[PDB]
Amino acid sequence: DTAVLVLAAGPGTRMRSDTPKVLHTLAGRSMLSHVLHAIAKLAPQRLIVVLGHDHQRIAPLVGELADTLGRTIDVALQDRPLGTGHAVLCGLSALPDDYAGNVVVTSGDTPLLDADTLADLIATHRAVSAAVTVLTTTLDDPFGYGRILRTQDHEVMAIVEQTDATPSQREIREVNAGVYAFDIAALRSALSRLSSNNAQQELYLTDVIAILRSDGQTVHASHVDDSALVAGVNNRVQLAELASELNRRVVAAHQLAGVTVVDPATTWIDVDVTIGRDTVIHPGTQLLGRTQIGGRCVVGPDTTLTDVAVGDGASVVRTHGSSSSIGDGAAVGPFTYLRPGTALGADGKLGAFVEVKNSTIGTGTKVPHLTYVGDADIGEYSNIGASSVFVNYDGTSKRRTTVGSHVRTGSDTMFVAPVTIGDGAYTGAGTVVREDVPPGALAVSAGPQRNIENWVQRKRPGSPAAQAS
Amino acid sequence: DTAVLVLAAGPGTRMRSDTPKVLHTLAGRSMLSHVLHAIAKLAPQRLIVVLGHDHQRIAPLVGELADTLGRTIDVALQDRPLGTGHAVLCGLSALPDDYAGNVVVTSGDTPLLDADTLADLIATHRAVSAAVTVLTTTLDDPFGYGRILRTQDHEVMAIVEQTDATPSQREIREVNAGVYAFDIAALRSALSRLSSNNAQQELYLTDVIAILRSDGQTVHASHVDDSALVAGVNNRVQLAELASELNRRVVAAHQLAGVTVVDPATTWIDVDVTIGRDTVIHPGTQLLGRTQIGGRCVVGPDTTLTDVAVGDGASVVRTHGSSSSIGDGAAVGPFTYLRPGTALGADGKLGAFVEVKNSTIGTGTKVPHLTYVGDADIGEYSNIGASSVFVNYDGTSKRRTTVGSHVRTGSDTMFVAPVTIGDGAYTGAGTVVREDVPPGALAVSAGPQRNIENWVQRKRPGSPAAQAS
Amino acid sequence: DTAVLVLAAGPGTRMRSDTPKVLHTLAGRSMLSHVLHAIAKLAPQRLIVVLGHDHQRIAPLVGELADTLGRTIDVALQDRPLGTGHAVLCGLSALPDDYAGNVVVTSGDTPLLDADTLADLIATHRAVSAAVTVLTTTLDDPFGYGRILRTQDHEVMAIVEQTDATPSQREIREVNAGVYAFDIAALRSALSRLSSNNAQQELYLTDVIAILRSDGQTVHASHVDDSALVAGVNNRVQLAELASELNRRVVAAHQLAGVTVVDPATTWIDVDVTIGRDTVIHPGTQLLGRTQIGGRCVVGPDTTLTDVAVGDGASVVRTHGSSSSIGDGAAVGPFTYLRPGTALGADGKLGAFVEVKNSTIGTGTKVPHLTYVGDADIGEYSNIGASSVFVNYDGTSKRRTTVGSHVRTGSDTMFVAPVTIGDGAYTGAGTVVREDVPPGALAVSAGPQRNIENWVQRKRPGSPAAQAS
Ligand SMILES: Nc1ncnc2c1ncn2[C@@H]1O[C@H](COP(=O)(O)OP(=O)(O)OP(=O)(O)O)[C@@H](O)[C@H]1O
Ligand SMILES: Nc1ncnc2c1ncn2[C@@H]1O[C@H](COP(=O)(O)OP(=O)(O)OP(=O)(O)O)[C@@H](O)[C@H]1O
Ligand SMILES: Nc1ncnc2c1ncn2[C@@H]1O[C@H](COP(=O)(O)OP(=O)(O)OP(=O)(O)O)[C@@H](O)[C@H]1O
Ligand SMILES: CC(=O)N[C@H]1[C@@H](OP(=O)(O)O)O[C@H](CO)[C@@H](O)[C@@H]1O
Ligand SMILES: CC(=O)N[C@H]1[C@@H](OP(=O)(O)O)O[C@H](CO)[C@@H](O)[C@@H]1O
Ligand SMILES: CC(=O)N[C@H]1[C@@H](OP(=O)(O)O)O[C@H](CO)[C@@H](O)[C@@H]1O
Ligand SMILES: CC(=O)N[C@H]1[C@@H](OP(=O)(O)O)O[C@H](CO)[C@@H](O)[C@@H]1O
Ligand SMILES: CC(=O)N[C@H]1[C@@H](OP(=O)(O)O)O[C@H](CO)[C@@H](O)[C@@H]1O
Ligand SMILES: CC(=O)N[C@H]1[C@@H](OP(=O)(O)O)O[C@H](CO)[C@@H](O)[C@@H]1O
Ligand SMILES: [Co+2]
Ligand SMILES: [Mg+2]
Ligand SMILES: [Mg+2]
Ligand SMILES: [Mg+2]
Ligand SMILES: [Mg+2]
Ligand SMILES: [Mg+2]
Ligand SMILES: [Mg+2]
Ligand SMILES: [Mg+2]
Ligand SMILES: [Mg+2]
Ligand SMILES: [Mg+2]
Ligand SMILES: [Mg+2]
Repeated sequence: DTAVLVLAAGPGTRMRSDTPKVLHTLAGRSMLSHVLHAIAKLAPQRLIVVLGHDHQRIAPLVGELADTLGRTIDVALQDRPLGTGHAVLCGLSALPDDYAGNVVVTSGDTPLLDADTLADLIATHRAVSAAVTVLTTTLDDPFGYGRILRTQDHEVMAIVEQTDATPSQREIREVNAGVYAFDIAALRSALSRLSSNNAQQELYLTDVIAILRSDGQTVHASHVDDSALVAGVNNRVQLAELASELNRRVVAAHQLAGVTVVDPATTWIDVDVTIGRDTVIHPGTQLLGRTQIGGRCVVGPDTTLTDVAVGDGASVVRTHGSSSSIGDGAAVGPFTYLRPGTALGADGKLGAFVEVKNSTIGTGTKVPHLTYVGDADIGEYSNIGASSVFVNYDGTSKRRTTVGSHVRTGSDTMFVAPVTIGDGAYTGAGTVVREDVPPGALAVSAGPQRNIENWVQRKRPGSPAAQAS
Repeated sequence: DTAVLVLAAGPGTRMRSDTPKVLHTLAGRSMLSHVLHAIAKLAPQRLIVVLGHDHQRIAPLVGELADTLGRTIDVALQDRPLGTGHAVLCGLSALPDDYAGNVVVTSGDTPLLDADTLADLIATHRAVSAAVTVLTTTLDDPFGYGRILRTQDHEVMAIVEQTDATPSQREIREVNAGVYAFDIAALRSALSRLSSNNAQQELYLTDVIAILRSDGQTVHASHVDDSALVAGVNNRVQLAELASELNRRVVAAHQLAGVTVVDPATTWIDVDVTIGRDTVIHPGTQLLGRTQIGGRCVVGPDTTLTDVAVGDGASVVRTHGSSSSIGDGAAVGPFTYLRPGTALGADGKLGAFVEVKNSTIGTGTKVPHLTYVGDADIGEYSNIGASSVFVNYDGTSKRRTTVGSHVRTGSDTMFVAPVTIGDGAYTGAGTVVREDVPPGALAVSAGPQRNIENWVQRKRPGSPAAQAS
Repeated sequence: DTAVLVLAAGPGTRMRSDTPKVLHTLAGRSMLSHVLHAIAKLAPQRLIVVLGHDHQRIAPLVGELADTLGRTIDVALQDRPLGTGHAVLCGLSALPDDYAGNVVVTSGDTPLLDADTLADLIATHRAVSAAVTVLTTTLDDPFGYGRILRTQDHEVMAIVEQTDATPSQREIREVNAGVYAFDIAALRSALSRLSSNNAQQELYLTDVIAILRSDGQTVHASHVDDSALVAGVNNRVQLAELASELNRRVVAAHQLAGVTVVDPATTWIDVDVTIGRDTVIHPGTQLLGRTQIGGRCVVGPDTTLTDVAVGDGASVVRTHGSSSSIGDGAAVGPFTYLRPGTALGADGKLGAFVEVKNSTIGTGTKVPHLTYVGDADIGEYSNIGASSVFVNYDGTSKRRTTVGSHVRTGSDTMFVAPVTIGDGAYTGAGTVVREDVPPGALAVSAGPQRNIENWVQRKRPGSPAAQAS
């Protein structure tokens, strides 16, 4: 029986942001969302989020996650800038006064923390019958972390905060994770005893370690060797460094599952993205949101896809796209812009300097060059000529165009919506299509060529003129 | 006198791929190709590749490399999943029974191994009169390597494999390279004595160390301090990390030779690429295949070139190109797509949102904006207007267009192949060119402008209407 | 009272470049410019630059910086390849013979050196009454640095250069910064006593340490823990590594000030760039020269801006631009090329495959697709149709076009400069505009559509023909 408290009440002033700190994102989720996903997997009996600074902007998102995760998540409000020890006191208020389960506490800015680490914490805590178990780790740069203070017999005595540590204490590289399990009675007693004699004048939760030690209570540290799992974020530098570590691990899981990632350092992959076996991802690529890539694809370089579905054997190169689907064996790129609602069929092709928006494009159809396709349905095995525009917009309103199958439209055709081009139709180079075109018809509008001989000697005497001569 | 065996018979299941593991590439060559290039430089008397899993897909490529490298390379087949010790037994079958040279063994998944390291191994082995010399190194992360076991007098006694090592043995950071030299008689004797009592139930080649030691034979380790040279690849994570290390060294050799690489971490250069002095390469760039860049060029950012030749003093910026040539002093980019068969002359320019395919473009000629050039020959000092298309394709078949020198073609011209435009000709804005245009002629086809006054008050009463008013 | 000497007389042959070494750049400034900016902040009484190899190409830039920094900077010439000790002798010639201030010496290839480090050096030197104070640091890779030699009592005795060090001395990781403060009398005496018995046959300045020690003079080392601040550059590998370290620190200062940088490793920011709070910069981005970005912007990915001003709340995505301004709330990208003289108003939009050059574009105006805008002024709340060209160039000369407010121009319009389009005007799809268009007029020129029925059965019997049928 366990209640988990997430301390998320701090203003995060060190972030220098108007967006609440625990709402900043890495790998496609907020820090608070990462932490709550980890805890929901653990499935504790109670789950309490302590909010404070900006709680009105954050509490609605907690409600949304609770629904997403199918569990209730209680919010307790902290109403004074009085420290993490006070944040826990506020969290305990959302429990019955006679609650008797363990109390696990973690901060909302420890975004890599995982269900396995929390399960091991609770198991260790129960096993040693501790009044408090604290997670620690050891770091090359421990700046801003509480330092773990140990006796000669290597027994934990205290945690001293960065701003309160002597210069020698600062050299201590073993740090507090700020993740703990508590016997609830011992915890309640130690919190009433905290005072604020420290550089912040706050009630530090970390002081409960020395308080419990002094009461002859069992105090256990558990060393997490994989430091990233308990690393915190107090500023944008730390955020980007954990985002990078998280990203290296996401990429590694895909590489172990059969995805060639040429350059993990420049390949950003959000946590929900799936990628099929033998896909190759080239450098400078970000796969974001709920993107799904099939097997044997080629993606990148310099591609960004957000919520894009790509089938098997497709290539998607130097492409910026969102909310779109690319069928099996399709070729997209290089230099292609996909806007929401784009659906390209299997074996289709969207080539260089092409943009598509809210259009359906059939099996085997190709739009290879310098073209805008907006609000259009195109059939199968058609070919749209270079430098064409689906003119959806008449200055005030937008309309659909329908192009059939096996069509071959000429370069520099304008399709002035609404118009329909029937199956197997053609248009000439340079055509402005304003009326329906029957199946098997050729539609044209360009006037005839006239050559004006010796124009250049007459109007440009000197340069093309010489050489004409 | 030396025979070299390359063990390449493993399935590489940890790669999770349908492409045979030793065929995966880094810096433009397969792992197997890297290893064989290194060994061919050494020029041993015999060169034997042991294949096994997927040998039918791999053996043809060995034959091709043998021709490329101008030497014969024998293939021996391993027909049971029975371990590296069995792989060597299979390799020895391709030698005469009375062969008396040294036997050098390396694995096909040690892709940075180099001729110098192998020459030093053989020289050390001869110098100490060893029955076996093994290369070792020391690593921060030795996961999956055999650990080197030494006596108190620092004498090598055994190699223990990752899956067979005690927890304390696993902490050993000195690892087996899997690169060895052998006295052939001692090797044959130790291989007949191997048994398979280990976590894989295989005949481990690494057991020959302890077997030879126990026979009172001289067993020498040689420590290679530069670990990357003997690092192995068993999965895609390791592959990308060695590809990155190899790439850092290729870039460093160019930087030492006089190439400014702004950001080596995002500049990927294949092993055969050459680059001239005082070229500057900007971030996000990959130079691949047999690309050659002259001196005093500017390349990047975000450029990918595969088998592209670029002369001196050229700039090639935000360009995706292959199988093409760019003359001296030419400007390509930003946002330019070069397809095979593109040849741009000296001082030529291919600008933004331009794609060229299978076309020759003369000295000093410029195609600066929003244009597709396909199957065309253009002369010198010509200027192709913005938003033009060389219409090579009539719906079924493709044709050539010829444009001469000192031509000035108008924006929005379509060149409907086959057509010829003579020297110093012009075309008007908006022309569809379907017939030959004489030298010094102006070709036109756009109809005259008509202004329909007060159209907007009549047809859009409200917005542009207000403001017209 | 202090005179600072900057030794910048070496040829930098290890750079392999025709551009003088101290003129190579990082973060938007030459190494020599970084060093002189640092020293000017310190504001010493005298500032002497010793030049030598290529002094005629470098001295003018020293003069320019002197003006920029508002102080006089003397240049002394070194006329023999005779070593850093000789370089200091040459520098001293620019001082009066009875000068009695401290002499600080640093090299022109220590580009991260900062005013604080130099102030601390001078303060330490005065405090210990040293004849010489030398800055040292300790490095993982000390290759090519002088090694610091210390007695058992940890007293500095000598500096030994890389090319002169025994193998054991080479293992020394404590290195010479080549930054010193001197008592002038002691310095003059030690320099006259140098000889050239070393691997370069030069007068090494570093020998003055042992000379002063042997005279019973006070010799102080001051250890700079932050090594990058005193790291040198002798080749392109070192240059790129310090450029990367400098870049990590510039990015970190923006992150601490409130800028989200998703990926500091692929985000390059020059030293003078300013960025507003809550801007997010996506990967693959370089901000260069005097770029200024407002707050709450989105920049990147794959964006390069040089001297571009961007207002608040703007987005600038996959954009290559220079010498341009982007107003508040404007949207630029993806795939957009801005050339000098581009000014986009607030809430304006330049979309995919758009290039603008020397044009002013009013509040709320949009050029969203496949368009070139050159030498044009466009008013407010106008909409330029897809695939249009502002034809500025008639084959010989360039002209301006003026488009008013609330205009709606049709796709595939050519604007043949000089032309004016009045407020609230329209043009039709496919129009070639050669004459002025009154306010509220519709200008057109495309001929009428004709459908040629059954063309395809007749001219392509087979494929679109079948399916027409
Ligand atoms: N405005 C506040 N409202 C509610 N609780 C607060 C507030 N300020 C501080 N606290 C409590 O005190 C603890 C420490 O506060 P502090 O101001 O150091 O927050 P931080 O977010 O950790 O750091 P900073 O804001 O300095 O970057 C917070 O975690 C929170 O529990
Ligand atoms: N299917 C096989 N055919 C031929 N030889 C094999 C086969 N399987 C294994 N072997 C031999 O046994 C050795 C060890 O085999 P193992 O299956 O561990 O191969 P691996 O490629 O090293 O690893 P994995 O396939 O587990 O990633 C291989 O190097 C090879 O010599
Ligand atoms: N051609 C020269 N002109 C003037 N002074 C020189 C010249 N060559 C060397 N010196 C002096 O001798 C010192 C050492 O010279 P060296 O040739 O090692 O220069 P470097 O730039 O440090 O190295 P390298 O050129 O070997 O990369 C230089 O710093 C300079 O003071
Ligand atoms: C008083 C207190 O709770 N301090 C904790 C807490 O610090 P913050 O300054 O609140 O971020 O979280 C750190 C872990 O992220 C931990 O090391 C430290 O001990
Ligand atoms: C070819 C075309 O006319 N596209 C129009 C049209 O683009 P969309 O792709 O629907 O966003 O609507 C825009 C206004 O919503 C206008 O800016 C643009 O010119
Ligand atoms: C039994 C055997 O040969 N094991 C070798 C061999 O391991 P693999 O598991 O086969 O990749 O290659 C490693 C070097 O890449 C070496 O460390 C190890 O000892
Ligand atoms: C300007 C033009 O008409 N280009 C044609 C033409 O492009 P290529 O550059 O030759 O691949 O052939 C294609 C079919 O092979 C067709 O998809 C396209 O529309
Ligand atoms: C004789 C001399 O002055 N050597 C100095 C000097 O070396 P160079 O080889 O001149 O770059 O600068 C180094 C610091 O960048 C310093 O470590 C070394 O001691
Ligand atoms: C639309 C147009 O005609 N642009 C012309 C025009 O481009 P600029 O953007 O001014 O550089 O001048 C160029 C010669 O200076 C010529 O190459 C090009 O074709
Ligand atoms: Co047209
Ligand atoms: Mg505070
Ligand atoms: Mg605080
Ligand atoms: Mg914190
Ligand atoms: Mg196996
Ligand atoms: Mg195995
Ligand atoms: Mg292996
Ligand atoms: Mg020299
Ligand atoms: Mg030298
Ligand atoms: Mg130097
Ligand atoms: Mg057009």
